[PDB]
Amino acid sequence: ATVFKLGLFKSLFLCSFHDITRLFKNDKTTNQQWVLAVFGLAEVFFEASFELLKKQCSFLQMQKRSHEGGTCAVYLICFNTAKSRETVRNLMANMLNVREECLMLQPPKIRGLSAALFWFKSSLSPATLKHGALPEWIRAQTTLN
Amino acid sequence: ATVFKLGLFKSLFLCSFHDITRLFKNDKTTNQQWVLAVFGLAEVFFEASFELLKKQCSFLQMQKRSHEGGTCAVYLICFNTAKSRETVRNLMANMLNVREECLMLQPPKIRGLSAALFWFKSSLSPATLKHGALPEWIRAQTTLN
Amino acid sequence: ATVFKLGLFKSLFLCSFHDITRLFKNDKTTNQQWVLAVFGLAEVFFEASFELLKKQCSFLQMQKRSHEGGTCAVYLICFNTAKSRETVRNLMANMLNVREECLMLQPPKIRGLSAALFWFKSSLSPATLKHGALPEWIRAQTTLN
Amino acid sequence: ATVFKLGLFKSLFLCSFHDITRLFKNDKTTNQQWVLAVFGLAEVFFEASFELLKKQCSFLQMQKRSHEGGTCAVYLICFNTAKSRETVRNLMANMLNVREECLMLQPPKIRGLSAALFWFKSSLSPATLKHGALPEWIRAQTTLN
DNA sequence: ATAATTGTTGTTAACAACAAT
DNA sequence: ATAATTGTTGTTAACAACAAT
Repeated sequence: ATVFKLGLFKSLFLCSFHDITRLFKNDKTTNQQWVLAVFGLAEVFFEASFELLKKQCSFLQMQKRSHEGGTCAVYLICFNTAKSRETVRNLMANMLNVREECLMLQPPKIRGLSAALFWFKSSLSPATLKHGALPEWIRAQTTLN
Repeated sequence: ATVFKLGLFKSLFLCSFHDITRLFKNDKTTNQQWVLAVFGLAEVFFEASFELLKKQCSFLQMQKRSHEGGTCAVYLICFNTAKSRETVRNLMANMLNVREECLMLQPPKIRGLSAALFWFKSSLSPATLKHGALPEWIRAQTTLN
Repeated sequence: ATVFKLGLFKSLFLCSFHDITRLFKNDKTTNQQWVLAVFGLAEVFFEASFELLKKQCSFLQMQKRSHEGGTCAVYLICFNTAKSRETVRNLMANMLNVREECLMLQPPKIRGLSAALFWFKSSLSPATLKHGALPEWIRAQTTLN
Repeated sequence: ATVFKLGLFKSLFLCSFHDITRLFKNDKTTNQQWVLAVFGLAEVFFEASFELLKKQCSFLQMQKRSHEGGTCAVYLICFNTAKSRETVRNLMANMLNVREECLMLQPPKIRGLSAALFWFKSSLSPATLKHGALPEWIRAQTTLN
């Protein structure tokens, strides 16, 4: 089913989900930073999720896009505390009110400019809900050294 | 300040919170049905909680009132599972995004036409959230038999 | 839906379920002795249930009957330990593998000869799985004083 | 007597129990997938457990062998929920109706064609209970890719 | 006076969190 | 050397059990 999640992400964000994240083949592996793509997200929840995640993220950047074929939202989360994909998954599958199957979770791609610019580009749009000091790895890669 | 609540609730709904709830002097005492009074509830979170609770309630009724003195909402919850105030306090605190301090929890006053009518009347405004088969106790005491 | 459970019990056992049990209007009320009518019971489970309940009943009498219109089984359980309808319900809904809705639980009718004879009559058939010393109240009422 | 088990299992299945399970030295360590070796299992309870587990497993495979030396069954369980041996020990003990002593529990040996084939071979006898989508790990290691 | 009703207290699955390689 | 992997340990919903009227 990923085939679709992925395909929809592309047509919606003009780039592969892979392009912005690095792989974690184990669901039990704990991490602080996470990239989340949510399909079929309800406006109200998306709104809530923001206010809610603030309470436990050093940084958080939420973005939602959509059209007739589908709707998707990407989250660049930075939990104050390391979380496994499971934990993150469980937590979010609920906070957002979508079956787990409507989620895509992989740790961000840090070393990579194409990637850094994705987050930077986003942060430029107003619609994007932002909270926190733009992460180190993104600036360090998108600044005139 | 519980008094300032009761008062506010009274001020807002026009009848002591006591007139619709039966005493439970133990936070560890579990029950399926509960009556919730929430104070300072964010518009969004109210809307959210409703869609979210549906996943775990057999019956749910929500009303929210306010004015230039404060905002307060009421819940008549019938959890599919029994839960101690301890639990509901936790669940609803984080769900509504408020301090445990902003919540009043006691099981409904099931036997007593007056109260039983409260929900009836409430179930008459379109600006109210309904869900599930209206409770036997509430139904009986308010229909010609 | 009880209407059916009941109706099926009759056509299957030639008597009302009420005829053999006394009412408990509260599900949280604990009791040792229980009468159970299970609809849609699977042979294998019915068999198992026997062996399983033995481990925790001073007495137990199981009986299963059926036909095209439906199938039903009655249990006269005597838990070594007092159990609420809930507890009993939860326990059995699972041990038997039927939704709760396929259960009927009420404490037996002790003072009553028509009732005593039901259990006695049953215990006379071979098919009936029996375990334990026939309860006091049944003998005391079905013996030549 | 664990040795008498292993031996019996070996005697019964023709290959060390070790050849299909990965070490977990902590009963409190939780996991979704488990391999169960049960000894002295009542015909009925085996049949029952299968229909019963289906309610809580994404994949399940059961085989039961015996001779004039003893009886032993094997389970490849993939619980929808993670469970420590502690838990499964309890759950399966009471479900199969045997002392904790009659159970051997270790997570499967997922990486290793040999073992991976065990289930494959096993999935070739009609006298075996199947349920759900055969596991990625088992599938991969045994199909032309 | 049977039960309806809460107290009140253990036990334990379902998890998060994190040490440790 | 990143993660994949279990240890290992709290916290707490989901309950049974039972005191008490």
